[PDB]
Amino acid sequence: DVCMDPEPIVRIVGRNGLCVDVRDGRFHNGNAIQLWPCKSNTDANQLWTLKRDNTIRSNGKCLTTYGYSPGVYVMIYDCNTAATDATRWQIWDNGTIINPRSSLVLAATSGNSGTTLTVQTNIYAVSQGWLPTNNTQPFVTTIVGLYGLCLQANSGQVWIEDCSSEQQWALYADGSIRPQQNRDNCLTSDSNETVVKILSCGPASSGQRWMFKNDGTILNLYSGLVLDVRASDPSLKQIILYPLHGDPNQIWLPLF
Amino acid sequence: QVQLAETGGGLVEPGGSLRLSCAAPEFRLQYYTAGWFRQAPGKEREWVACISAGGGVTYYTGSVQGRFTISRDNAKRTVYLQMDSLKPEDTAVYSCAADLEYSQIMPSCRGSYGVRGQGTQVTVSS
Amino acid sequence: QYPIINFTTAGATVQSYTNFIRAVRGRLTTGADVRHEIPVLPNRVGLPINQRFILVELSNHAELSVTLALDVTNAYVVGYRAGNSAYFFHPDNQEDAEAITHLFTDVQNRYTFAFGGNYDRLEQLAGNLRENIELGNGPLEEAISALYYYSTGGTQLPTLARSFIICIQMISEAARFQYIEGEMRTRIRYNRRSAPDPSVITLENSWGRLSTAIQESNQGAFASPIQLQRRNGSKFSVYDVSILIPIIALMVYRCAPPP
Ligand SMILES: *[C@@H]1O[C@H](CO)[C@@H](O[C@@H]2O[C@H](CO)[C@@H](O[C@@H]3O[C@H](CO)[C@@H](O)[C@H](O)[C@@H]3O)[C@H](O)[C@H]2NC(C)=O)[C@H](O)[C@H]1NC(C)=O
Ligand SMILES: *[C@@H]1O[C@H](CO)[C@@H](O[C@@H]2O[C@H](CO)[C@@H](O)[C@H](O)[C@H]2NC(C)=O)[C@H](O)[C@H]1NC(C)=O
Ligand SMILES: *[C@@H]1O[C@H](CO)[C@@H](O[C@@H]2O[C@H](CO)[C@@H](O)[C@H](O)[C@H]2NC(C)=O)[C@H](O)[C@H]1NC(C)=O
Ligand SMILES: [Cl-]
Ligand SMILES: [Cl-]
Ligand SMILES: [Cl-]
Ligand SMILES: [Cl-]
Repeated sequence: DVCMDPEPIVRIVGRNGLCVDVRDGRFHNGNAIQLWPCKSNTDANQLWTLKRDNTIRSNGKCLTTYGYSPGVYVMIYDCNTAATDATRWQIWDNGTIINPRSSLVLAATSGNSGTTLTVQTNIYAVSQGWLPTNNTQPFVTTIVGLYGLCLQANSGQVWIEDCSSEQQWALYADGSIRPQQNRDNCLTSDSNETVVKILSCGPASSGQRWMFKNDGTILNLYSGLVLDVRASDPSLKQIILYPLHGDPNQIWLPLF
Repeated sequence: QVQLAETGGGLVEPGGSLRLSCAAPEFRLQYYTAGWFRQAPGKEREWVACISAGGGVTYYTGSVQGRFTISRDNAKRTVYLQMDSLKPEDTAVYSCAADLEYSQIMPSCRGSYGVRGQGTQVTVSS
Repeated sequence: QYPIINFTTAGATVQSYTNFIRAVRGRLTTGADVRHEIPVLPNRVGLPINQRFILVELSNHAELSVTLALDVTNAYVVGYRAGNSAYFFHPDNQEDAEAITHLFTDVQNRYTFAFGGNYDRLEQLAGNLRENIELGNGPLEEAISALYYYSTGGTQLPTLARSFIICIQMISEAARFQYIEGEMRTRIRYNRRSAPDPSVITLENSWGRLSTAIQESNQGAFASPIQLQRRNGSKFSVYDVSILIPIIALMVYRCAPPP
């Protein structure tokens, strides 16, 4: 036949593990959409129905962008009163939520609690990553790569080492990979052969956003490069960002 | 776990020889690349020498090139390390291993080497 | 006469097994139908019969060699051949029975079991749960020798079921999951015999529902959560596909994508 896609009422988590929120729970037309700590109740301001028409609705009102230029805030609005194609959104497999008319992307240009959501030019940054799920917490696993060794981070340096039962990693909804022991530090890469480090997630930049792919590689979306173990040499204690070929030094596996 | 038996080791005067035998009762060692690793008390695990499954290809590190001889007996499922002309830098804990990661032998003995031995102390002192 | 993929346990290494599971995945799908970056197995509805099965020849250190048959539609084992005998799982519908007629034509005589192939059957016959049947290269070597000798009357019925549980998990479930593949990949590495974790057990039980949950989702988000388990017996729920993209390698055809 043909797959019947449903309309699951769900939360939308994004930057810094924060949820999409309707400011103060007020639903008058034009009210701003913000970034709030995820709740554990049934308040309608954080539960979003992924409707069959590429709209995103909460308490009847639609998720709508104020304009089609970068920097305008995303608001709550009547679904019939708003502009016909200002209420439409696409949720991509790589975590990006995009308005397909402006081609701009739902983003939170700040990490603070209460940050007004905006539409921005798609750079595949952590500030532009989202995950529709009722799961409040990040997914803590151990990332295993070449030779069955574990991805370990100590201070800013990150390398690969034989697994010891730190090596735990919080896979956040915004696409950032963070060490479990310090959840405001991210798996960062500056340039787009460069070396990966553990800087703060403050910038929430393209280069701190990662995507686990089906081929076994951890892919940086903006650059197109994947995680690589320099010359398949774990003793170098260097994880770099190399173009794609698919050898074991590029293959990883989350072992939760 | 340990699945290789170790026989050998001890104290030696610099410039002397020594043999390190290593067999596997229940492990089929004749199929996989076998190698030797060592580690000084301070640091750190370094590789010594490996040998192809068919004994055709062998690799050695710099500190042992020309002085150590790795060999194997696939009829007896054993692996040996002949340590001639020993230097005081060879003082470490030597362990035999068998890589099950790669079908062939890699340069610099690259691999996982998940099946290892108990390991014995080698001491080159005057 | 279908595609033949061969793998041996004599000197089996992590790469020879990685190349084996990858070669099995290559002959299972066309590779074209991919949904949310996870491939989809061909549809059984309008599938020609010469495109229905693939064969897997298994040999070990001993001279014994055994060949399995896999259903392309779900990568599961439907039967096996050993020498001049062929044994098939009890099919679950009239159509599956006829498709079995076309597997091992050139045999002395073929037999069909009274039981199906799902785990609740094989665990009862073997007298062992999946949580206690160990997996690894060693177990796979013993499973091959046991499968061959059943044609000669050497293997008891419980052991035959136990051997099936090992072959299905290490091949079928491995072709379906990079997770289960990597879990078998680490057993081959350090040469160990471990039983599958609750993580592996749950992924096997949920594979049927995970295929359904992903194909008919709304832009990746599930209609209802699927419950999974960690390495420890800890239960968590999955609401979206992004986390399962590194976990699932193949899905069974449920429905067709929208135009
Ligand atoms: C994520 O969590 C939220 C709340 O914890 C879930 O929303 C709730 O979803 C259920 C099922 O869709 C709703 O209950 C059902 O209502 C229908 C009405 O047609 C009724 O026929 C059923 O018997 C059942 O009672 C419930 O009202 C709803 N709660 C709200 C909207 O506040 C949501 O489903 C969860 N998402 C997923 C993907 O599991
Ligand atoms: C994020 O995912 C979407 C998935 O559709 C990608 O956008 C499309 O990618 C396909 C290639 O598979 C192109 O043919 C389309 O032109 C793209 N755009 C649209 C609107 O479909 C997008 O490229 C992905 N981003 C990254 C960095 O992989
Ligand atoms: C697995 O083994 C079988 C038999 O050893 C292979 O079939 C042979 O393939 C070669 C091509 O390299 C042909 O020349 C032979 O005639 C085939 N023999 C047969 C069909 O009996 C089969 O291709 C192997 N599969 C893989 C994936 O390597
Ligand atoms: Cl239809
Ligand atoms: Cl609020
Ligand atoms: Cl809602
Ligand atoms: Cl509308």
